[PDB]
Amino acid sequence: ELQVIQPEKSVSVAAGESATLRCAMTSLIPVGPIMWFRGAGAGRELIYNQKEGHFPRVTTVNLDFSISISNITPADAGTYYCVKFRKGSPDDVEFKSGAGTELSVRA
Ligand SMILES: [Cl-]
Repeated sequence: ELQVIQPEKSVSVAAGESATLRCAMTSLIPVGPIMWFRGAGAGRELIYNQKEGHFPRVTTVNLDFSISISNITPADAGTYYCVKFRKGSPDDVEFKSGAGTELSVRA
């Protein structure tokens, strides 16, 4: 079945630069959205979703789900996960997560 590839375990970024967070899926099946989160708890923060939501700091770089986050500050430090969902009803359901990429900030 599908695997989620986050080739970087960590990215060091100087404050004020952009951060590139890389992700690929190995398959298009099951159909469902790919999202980026900061954190892996229930309280994780949605960082990017393609079809819905407003994410002004995020640009996408199909099996490539890599993103760029503009103007990084120390507050952006954390671990970022690229997560595949399967379509569900009423809600989509998490199918697989990438390993996470830690964003560290050089102040
Ligand atoms: Cl499917």
